[PDB]
Amino acid sequence: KMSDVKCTSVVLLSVLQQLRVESSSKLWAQCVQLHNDILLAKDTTEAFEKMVSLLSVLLSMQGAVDINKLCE
Amino acid sequence: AQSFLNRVCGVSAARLTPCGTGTSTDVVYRAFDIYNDKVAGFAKFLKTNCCRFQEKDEDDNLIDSYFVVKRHTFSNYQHEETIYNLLKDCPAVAKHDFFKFRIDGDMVPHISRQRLTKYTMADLVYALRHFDEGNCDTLKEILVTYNCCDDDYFNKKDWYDFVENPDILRVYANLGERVRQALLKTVQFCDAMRNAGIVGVLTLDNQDLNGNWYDFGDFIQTTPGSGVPVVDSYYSLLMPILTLTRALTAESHVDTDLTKPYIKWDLLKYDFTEERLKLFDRYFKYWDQTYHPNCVNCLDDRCILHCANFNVLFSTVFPPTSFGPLVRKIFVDGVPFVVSTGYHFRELGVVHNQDVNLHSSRLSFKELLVYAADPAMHAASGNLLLDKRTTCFSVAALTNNVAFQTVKPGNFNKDFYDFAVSKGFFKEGSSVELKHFFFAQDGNAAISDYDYYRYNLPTMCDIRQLLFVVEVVDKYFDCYDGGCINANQVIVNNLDKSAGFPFNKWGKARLYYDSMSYEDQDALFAYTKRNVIPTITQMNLKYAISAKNRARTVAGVSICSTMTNRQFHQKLLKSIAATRGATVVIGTSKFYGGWHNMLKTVYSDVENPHLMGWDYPKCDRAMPNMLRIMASLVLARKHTTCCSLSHRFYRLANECAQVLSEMVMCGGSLYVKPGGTSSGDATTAYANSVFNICQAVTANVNALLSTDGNKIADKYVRNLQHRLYECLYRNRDVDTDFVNEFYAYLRKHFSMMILSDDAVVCFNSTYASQGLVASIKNFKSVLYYQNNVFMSEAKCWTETDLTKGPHEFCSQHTMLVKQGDDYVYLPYPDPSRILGAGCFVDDIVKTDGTLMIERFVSLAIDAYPLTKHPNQEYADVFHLYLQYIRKLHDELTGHMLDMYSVMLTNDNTSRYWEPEFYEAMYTPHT
Amino acid sequence: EKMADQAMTQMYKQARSEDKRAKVTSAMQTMLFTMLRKLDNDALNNIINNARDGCVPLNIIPLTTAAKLMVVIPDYNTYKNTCDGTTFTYASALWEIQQVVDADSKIVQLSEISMDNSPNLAWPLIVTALRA
Amino acid sequence: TQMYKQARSEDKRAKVTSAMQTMLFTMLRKLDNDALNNIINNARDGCVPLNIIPLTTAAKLMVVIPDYNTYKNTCDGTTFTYASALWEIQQVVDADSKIVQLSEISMDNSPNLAWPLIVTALRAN
RNA sequence: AAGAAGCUAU
RNA sequence: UAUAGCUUCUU
Ligand SMILES: [Mg+2]
Ligand SMILES: [Mg+2]
Ligand SMILES: [Zn+2]
Ligand SMILES: [Zn+2]
Repeated sequence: KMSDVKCTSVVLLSVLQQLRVESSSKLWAQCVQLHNDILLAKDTTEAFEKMVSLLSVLLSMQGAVDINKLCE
Repeated sequence: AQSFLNRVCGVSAARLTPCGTGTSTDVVYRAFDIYNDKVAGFAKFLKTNCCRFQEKDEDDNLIDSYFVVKRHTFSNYQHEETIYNLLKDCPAVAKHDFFKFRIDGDMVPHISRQRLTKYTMADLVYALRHFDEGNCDTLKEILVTYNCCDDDYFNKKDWYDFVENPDILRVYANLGERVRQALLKTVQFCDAMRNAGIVGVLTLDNQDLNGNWYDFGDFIQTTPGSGVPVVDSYYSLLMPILTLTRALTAESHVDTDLTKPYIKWDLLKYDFTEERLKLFDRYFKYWDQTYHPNCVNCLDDRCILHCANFNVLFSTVFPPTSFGPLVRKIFVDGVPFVVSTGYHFRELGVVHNQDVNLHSSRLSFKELLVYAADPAMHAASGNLLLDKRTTCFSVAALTNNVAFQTVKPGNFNKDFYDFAVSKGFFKEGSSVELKHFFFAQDGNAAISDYDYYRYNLPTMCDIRQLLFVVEVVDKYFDCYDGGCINANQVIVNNLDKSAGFPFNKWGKARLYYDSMSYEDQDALFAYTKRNVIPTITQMNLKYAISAKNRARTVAGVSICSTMTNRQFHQKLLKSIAATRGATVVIGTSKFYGGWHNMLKTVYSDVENPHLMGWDYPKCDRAMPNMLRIMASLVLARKHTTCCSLSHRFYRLANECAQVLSEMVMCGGSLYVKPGGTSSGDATTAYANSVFNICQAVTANVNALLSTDGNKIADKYVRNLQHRLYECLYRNRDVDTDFVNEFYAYLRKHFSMMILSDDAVVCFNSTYASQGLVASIKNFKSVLYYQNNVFMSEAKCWTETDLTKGPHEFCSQHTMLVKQGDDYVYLPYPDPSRILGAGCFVDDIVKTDGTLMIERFVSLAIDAYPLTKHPNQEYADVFHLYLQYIRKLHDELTGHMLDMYSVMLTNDNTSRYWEPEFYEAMYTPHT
Repeated sequence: EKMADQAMTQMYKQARSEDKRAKVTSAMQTMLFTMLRKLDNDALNNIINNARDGCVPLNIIPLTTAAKLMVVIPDYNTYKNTCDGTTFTYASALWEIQQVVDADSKIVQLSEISMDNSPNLAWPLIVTALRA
Repeated sequence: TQMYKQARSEDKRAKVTSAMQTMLFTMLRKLDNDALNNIINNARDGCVPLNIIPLTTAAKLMVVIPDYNTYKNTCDGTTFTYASALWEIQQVVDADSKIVQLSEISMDNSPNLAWPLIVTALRAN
């Protein structure tokens, strides 16, 4: 259940990067720190809390239609 | 009784408190430098021949001052008084008192030395050249007693560490003035001995920490005016401590006073030769060997090392802006230029170019390449830089903006991950886990990585030991041939690599190899043998799988450097990689039985054998410049018939100016590299091996010379130690008949397998336990005092069972498996590495397994030896890869049969999902 | 003969690779949300649903117990679902409301908000709170 | 085919020669021929270290500040002295290349800027 | 043996 | 940068 979290974190950081998030230096720094922390984690609780913190970054923007992609 | 303490306390108004018991002698454990026709070494011996009393300042507080009283004989009691009467007027001679006392019925002579320090200089040198983190009480006491720190500073664990807690350098630098005053008093004592004739040998243990000399038991008279002190062992053993404690810091102040402002030099001054000569004549006056401030005047590389060692120390007191390329204005068709016509090395001096053209009519292609390759023109037209993010020297900014380069994450290969999970992989509690990923980096990563050159510090070496070590190391490279080749015989592969700055703005190595003819390349190479060509190195971040964040950078050196270094080093580098059965195993493959052959060659015929392997913390950043110079000189001994002294020196200067102190570009800005190795050079992996072998030989020399010679049962090893000490500190020339013997002794009891900064040693366990060969502790101390790093014993392994192979070598493990009928050694990787390489990729088109089926074939070739592992979870990786290859082919066939209306009649692709194509890669005879 | 077969294999490979990198964004987003759904975490699911219907955060969600979090509420139904008096429930945690301002940057008190009186302020409020 | 490949190589040799020679002549026009000449005319021989050319003749300075504490002690105010010379600020940008104002650089508003800050100044006579 | 291309590991 | 190995095509 940790490999799934790490793979999804990798994909989330890829999505954020291709959404042009590195144009902002501090936001990119925070995202990179969270992504690297998730990979090196050892317990699922801290990994999941960091994962939600990093997903909040993508949710706060408006460049990814959420309802359309949640069409199951 | 209270009469010996009253006579010892003569008319001096001193209050003494006994340290022993009455008149009974006091036994101590102190370091000595002994050579007395029966024992030789720098070791720790028991000293019980003197009674020691302590002096109290006032009230009831003890101070650091002792009254050592000795009792040897009657004949010596007159000789040491006759010598003292001649040396009594010197200010560097400890006050002596002579008196006669009766113990029971005899009049025992006594010699008293007044107001001595608890420890001597030999103790200070031994504590720092034989450092043990678990037993360092002498060093702690010396540090605390002289107000370097407080007793609580040692509660901070990792205090000794250099990489961590770099305040230990500031703590150590608190003994610099004490060491400097000791050196001054040594010079005074040498002059006093020279006057009236007191010819004798100066030893470290005969001087206390105040700088006073007190032992005259081995001196002999002579005609006043001609007396020679012997100061080889003293200075040579004290050399490494003069840079750790920064002894000569006070030489940069106005009147050599630490309370006055720093001397201010003219910004245009670069020669500094008279100052170097004055420093040498002030601190090392009786060192009996000519010193050349500029190494261009040296006689051979053995003299170049000797003089560069002194330059390393003397150059720490001069402004850092006086080092680097020396530029001047030339006129090309009348329009002024600014070019580099020299160089000022901290180690080689003030080298000057010989082919400077002040007036030119045209500008050829070779001249164009030379001029648009040095930093003079780029920096002269740049902007001033004050980068506050790093402590490294900054030269100029070549633009108006600062570049912040980042690293992106990896690419998830979801199909392979789903396939692996569907076959019971990554289950909770499994032994196979994902540990290697693609880590991302922000804009500060490049400068953060560059600022790791703060681990490079000016290191002074023990020259009398380094010379012998280099002579022994040169024997490991005898079975090779080298020399200079022509432009035709250069075999360059991958012509589409980088060309460095500024040449990467117009093309790759292909554009410059195709543009220049053979005549132009030969002319450029011959130019570098008479002139120095500074170049610029470009740093970039790399995109690869790893197990730590640890941003990684790749350096690309300019074409003008590689093109000329190839014609100098290619023959030797290609001969090193074509030899099997040697210590250096570069170029030896692990397939077709290579790993077994290498393992059985390292094992050789050692007795009571064990296996050991160590680590080099921050190898590329902390390596001292002297060791890099030594490696470069050792690799250039093949040019004994194709180059002269001047040609070889100028090639060495070019190497130093191009790959050792070059100007590095990072984010569109120019900095100054203090030292270390660069990954962009072709000779890095070959100089790393020389440095590794040099360190391994120094460890053995230190292990053998620091052993009590009276406890060595074998009569051959004892004489070997005696003659080793003699060849180091008492014989100023090369002894081949002993270099050969030491090389044979090391090869029989200390077998190594070296690949750059990676080694495996099979040694004689009994000898290592008796202190006759090196162990891990010797490596720790050697690295501490010669590399400015602490080597944790947790990063080093040991293996008593030789049938289980080395624990790790080149990131691979060893297993003794059964192939056919015999038993062989096979290397296998970390399963997590293979799984991560399969699951995460660095390109979106590599995530479609159908278009890339050879990636998995190559990955399964490396994962085969896992099928013979006892663990069944490790052995499933090979089968998973085979199944994935089969499924990929099955899917690709259908995809091609639908996208088109054709199918391959014959494929011959079934060999890749069967366990024979991969099993044949580890069987010999191919 | 083989010349033609190997030519077709090269042509197919070029067609696929040129199409693999021509659909990176949509494929990556689809994969990310498929994996997020498969993870099935309450903390992630709550925020995903809230962002889907009404609630989107204005800054990275803090993990400490003191850092401030600001959220966006589109209407009153989301306020009922997520806001119950003086307590805020978001991302599987308890948040205490500290200050609410309507869409025109005019401060608003909690007691004012109700159902009938909802159509009297700039609805897209901005609620701030701190972790328990 | 040998002749065609040689012609391509012979063409690229002149193509890169112009680039190398054009770069060198462009840098000639950025050299302060009357300020860089003063220091060279003072050297006892004519040779000077390359490290003191930008230090004593450059007309523009660029400072990279990691945080506000370093800004306070290095480039505070409008004019600051570095390398025994007086420099006057001209512009300030952050890690995103946006223009920053000296008023926004405070100890309370500090945690709102992309902090790697590049301060460019002009030598004042 | 010469090459031209692709890939994997150290 | 250097080393080693695998697959394809031409001479
Ligand atoms: Mg003695
Ligand atoms: Mg290893
Ligand atoms: Zn010399
Ligand atoms: Zn040569």
